[PDB]
Amino acid sequence: SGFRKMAFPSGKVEGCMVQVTCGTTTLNGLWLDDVVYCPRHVICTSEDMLNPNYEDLLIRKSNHNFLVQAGNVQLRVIGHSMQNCVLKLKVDTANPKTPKYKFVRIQPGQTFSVLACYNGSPSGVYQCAMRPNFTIKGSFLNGSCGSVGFNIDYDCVSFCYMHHMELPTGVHAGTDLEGNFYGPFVDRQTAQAAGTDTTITVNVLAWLYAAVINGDRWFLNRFTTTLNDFNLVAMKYNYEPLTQDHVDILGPLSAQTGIAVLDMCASLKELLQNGMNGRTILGSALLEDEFTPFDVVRQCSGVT
Amino acid sequence: SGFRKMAFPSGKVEGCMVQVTCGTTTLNGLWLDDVVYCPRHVICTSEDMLNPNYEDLLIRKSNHNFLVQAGNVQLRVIGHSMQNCVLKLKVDTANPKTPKYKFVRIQPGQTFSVLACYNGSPSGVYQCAMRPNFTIKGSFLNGSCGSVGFNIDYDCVSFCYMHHMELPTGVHAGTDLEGNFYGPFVDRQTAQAAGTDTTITVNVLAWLYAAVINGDRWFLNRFTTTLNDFNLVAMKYNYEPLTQDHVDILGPLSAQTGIAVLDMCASLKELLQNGMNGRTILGSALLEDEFTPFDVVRQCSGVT
Ligand SMILES: O=C(Cc1cccc(Cl)c1)Nc1cncc2ccccc12
Ligand SMILES: O=C(Cc1cccc(Cl)c1)Nc1cncc2ccccc12
Repeated sequence: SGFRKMAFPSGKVEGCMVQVTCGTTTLNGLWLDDVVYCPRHVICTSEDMLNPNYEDLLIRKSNHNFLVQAGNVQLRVIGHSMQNCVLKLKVDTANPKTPKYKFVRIQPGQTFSVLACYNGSPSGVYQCAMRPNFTIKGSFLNGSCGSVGFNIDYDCVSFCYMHHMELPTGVHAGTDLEGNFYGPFVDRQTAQAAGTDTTITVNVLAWLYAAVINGDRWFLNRFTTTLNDFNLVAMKYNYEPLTQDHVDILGPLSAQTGIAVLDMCASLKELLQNGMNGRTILGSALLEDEFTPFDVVRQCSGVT
Repeated sequence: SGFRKMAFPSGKVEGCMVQVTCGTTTLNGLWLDDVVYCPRHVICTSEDMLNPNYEDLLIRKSNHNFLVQAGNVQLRVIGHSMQNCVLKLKVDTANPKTPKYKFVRIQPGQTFSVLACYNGSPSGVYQCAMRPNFTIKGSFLNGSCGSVGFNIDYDCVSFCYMHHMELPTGVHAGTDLEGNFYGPFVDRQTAQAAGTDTTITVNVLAWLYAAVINGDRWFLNRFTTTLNDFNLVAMKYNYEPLTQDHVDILGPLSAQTGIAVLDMCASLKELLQNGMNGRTILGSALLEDEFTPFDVVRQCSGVT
């Protein structure tokens, strides 16, 4: 029993973290096989960041300008290339600690763990969701760039995020491991609109199922609703519209608890319309949307 | 910017996890140097758990009855001993992945990371506080026994908790690494009173300082209070009384923000008396007490 905002064990990713320095800028890099991946803005100074011409800034750099250090050991850089907003530094040594890995582009609403790093050294690990507007509400300071987000399936690390920037609003933006930003963001020091965000409805329903499994049942009611009716309420409260694909993913939790998905939607409907009334669910006084249906089942039934 | 319930990177602890089997019971063990530490109830069956005579149950076991497996490799057990509620299994091989480590007994109100494990395999990592009543509100299922709690100071792992039991209330109890339970708990399947719990006042104040640092300032007011006055309010709301030692630990956060500790107590006083008014602080709709003053500074200023 109990339900926590649990992250994947970070060991496999800690083994991949390196420090990358170019000029006077230092950030984190990800060393997988004989390649180190890092944000391309490692080649910028603060004067360059208003609107960098990355192709021109990179032409001024040679392999020997990229200093890569894995703890204490120095890596020899034998190639460099820019792919979208990431640099790929070919090194002469394959990382002996490279786990089995994949590069994936996650969908908005999915969750992942972040290993926050500074100077190539891991500082902490936390779990978060990719917002529907493609920002992440992380915890990052200057020098965290290059820290990565990931999921783990037994022995396989699926890397999904590399941290690049903090928007003036204090929320975070970054790329997949091919350097494509999630959302409309660009790697420039400009004010950039993050879209209207919404609450991840399928995750709130998953978390209500986790609450029932863990004994928090006070919000269950005598009602039911329809997808149509529920979606009018989702609209009013800035929740993602629920689809049959969401109801289908909630199937296992519905079977586990014996609570039909639309009956749980009627509980969510009443909580949106009436609030928590000074009560809590799984130690939260708000509706939590950072656990997917997969996360709840993994946490409540067990997977290593 | 941003503030998350951040855990320490778990890699150093993942390298120490093993599976321990005795008879038909399997749980997790911690392999440090040539010793494996695990809950002594690995020697019990379900018939034994109502009131085990641990000394007699252990006399029936020999070194060859304790099966220890580190991933795939089998460890040869050359000694066994019970110390309080833990078993220490001497193995013929020192763990090559033993980090620099210490065994510490944490105080109530302090925080630590938990690496939840099943069958010697890490499943996830989360941060939590040792409650003032010596329970932990973890997330654990059957087979999680032997999972450990820890803190990390650069390269040193200070192990503070080994998980033993889930109380009928769904909260968790365990021991320090010498096998002494935190709190009044005993390793028996009986209903056991956990004391009256309280909210960790110094941690709520630390988290209000983290909120101000991160831009959440709405709760700051024109008032101040005294330790005496604040403690009357702490009493009414089941908060730990604040002492000068707590005010002293909050010194760095007070200097960082320029907000005197007693002025922040007056903000906490008004939040206790008036509630959040449907507002949030650092994404929470309740007052958070799982971040110590050290955690806030480590997270807001940066340490690896
Ligand atoms: O935002 C950046 C640098 C940058 C600037 C403009 C564009 C790009 Cl691509 C990168 N760094 C930081 C990333 N996370 C958190 C931060 C917290 C405080 C200060 C900087 C922080
Ligand atoms: O409680 C125990 C076993 C036990 C019983 C009595 C006394 C002692 Cl010392 C140990 N296991 C579990 C530990 N955490 C979480 C659990 C969740 C579900 C089931 C068992 C769980």
